[PDB]
Amino acid sequence: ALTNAQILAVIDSWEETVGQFPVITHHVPLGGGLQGTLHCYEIPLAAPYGVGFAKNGPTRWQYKRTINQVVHRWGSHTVPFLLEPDNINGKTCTASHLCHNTRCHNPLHLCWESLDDNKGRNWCPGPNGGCVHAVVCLRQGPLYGPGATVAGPQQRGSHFVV
Amino acid sequence: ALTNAQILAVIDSWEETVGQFPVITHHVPLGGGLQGTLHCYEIPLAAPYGVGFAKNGPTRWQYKRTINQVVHRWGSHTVPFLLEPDNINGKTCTASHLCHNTRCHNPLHLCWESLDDNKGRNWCPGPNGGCVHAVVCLRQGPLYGPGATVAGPQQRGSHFVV
DNA sequence: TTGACTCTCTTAA
DNA sequence: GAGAGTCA
DNA sequence: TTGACTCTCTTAA
DNA sequence: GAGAGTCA
Ligand SMILES: [Mg+2]
Ligand SMILES: [Mg+2]
Ligand SMILES: [Zn+2]
Ligand SMILES: [Zn+2]
Ligand SMILES: [Zn+2]
Ligand SMILES: [Zn+2]
Repeated sequence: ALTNAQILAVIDSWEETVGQFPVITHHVPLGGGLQGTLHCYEIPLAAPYGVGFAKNGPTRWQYKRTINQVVHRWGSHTVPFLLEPDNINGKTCTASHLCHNTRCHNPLHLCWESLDDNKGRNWCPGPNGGCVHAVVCLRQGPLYGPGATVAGPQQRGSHFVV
Repeated sequence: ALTNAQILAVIDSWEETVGQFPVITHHVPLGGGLQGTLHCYEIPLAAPYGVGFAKNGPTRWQYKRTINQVVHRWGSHTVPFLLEPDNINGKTCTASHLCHNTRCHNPLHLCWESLDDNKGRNWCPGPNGGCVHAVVCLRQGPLYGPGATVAGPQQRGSHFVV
């Protein structure tokens, strides 16, 4: 809604409902050959999802609340950050999953940062493998690794230098 | 269609033209506090770009050659890799700039890999900062660093546990 | 055969 | 990663 | 009011 | 990060 008290009330009912999502334990790589344990509060795969929740995409959901007879709606992972600036350096703030588990709505697994910072975590070495993120990663990104490059830098002639 | 010999001729004419693009010397971070030097062969900001080159987008260009009366066209950074597999692990191969300079067409600054591998380089610590890419980075990714997270994981109540 | 424009599409966040 | 509309 | 669906859009590779 | 069309 508009007031601070109204925003807090939305965050509180959101936390309460998400707090009832089935909790799944996920064992994850932390980097440095170590492994950790995360507890994700996962939104159901099909309706009903929970009071105020509806799916707008294969892995997109929205939280809806009627305040003064007028309905307000937000991306499902954005609610915890309603009181924070919605941009940083002219870039939109986005819900970033430290657990890299889209269905998870655990606010302890979420941060609010630019889409670039958000995507970048996919390749982070992890909390025990060299992560330098100021708001630290909970695990090594799923895409961290040597890659699978088909062909590297090369030239046929002698017109170029590195 | 085009024989291997014909493709080689296209790569050679491409190298010849790009070789004449302004060569710009850039001082870049390599990771681990070290600075390096990269020499980029940059396509002009406006027409004419060079023989065979035309702009199809703000920072997208194509290379075109007519052989035996049939017109052939390729993404401008894809020519060096015309004789390589065009997919890997079921993913389309894409032109990845080891120099992170879009206008650059120096083949010694390009590699051929999946879009995920491609993007991930934006956050790499660099060849002197811990890069683990099998086809090593030439520099530290422009987006590597602490990031600028606005708000971290948090909860108002006690419904959650990490 | 070529140059200089036009257009829409792909991926995963 | 987001926005909003259509029905019941 | 609340739920369960539908659509298209943004970003930067 | 891409493929393809128009026009002279
Ligand atoms: Mg994410
Ligand atoms: Mg790139
Ligand atoms: Zn989680
Ligand atoms: Zn990290
Ligand atoms: Zn370059
Ligand atoms: Zn690297």
